[PDB]
Amino acid sequence: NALKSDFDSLRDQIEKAATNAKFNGVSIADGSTTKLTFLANSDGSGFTVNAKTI
Amino acid sequence: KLQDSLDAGVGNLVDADLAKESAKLQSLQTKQQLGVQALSIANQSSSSILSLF
Repeated sequence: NALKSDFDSLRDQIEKAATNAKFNGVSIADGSTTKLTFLANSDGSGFTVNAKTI
Repeated sequence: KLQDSLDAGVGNLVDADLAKESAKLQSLQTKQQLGVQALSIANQSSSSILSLF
């Protein structure tokens, strides 16, 4: 029972640590969106970074 | 860890690069001294008309 409760605590910890990792409201580790596109060229062409949910 | 990251990000957004302003400042001081000498040169126009009469 003690080992199970330790396991459960650690799982809840993983969840908290994962959902708090936002910068400026946008994040690539929670799983909110599928990809983020940044500017890479003075004409609008983008640099694509896929989302890696953890 | 998160608070450190947020501070670094805000700084990334709105911080300057002083090395560029130093160069620009030197160039602008030279350019202003030059523009003053140029204005002083241009001012003395029309001063030659007196010699005509």
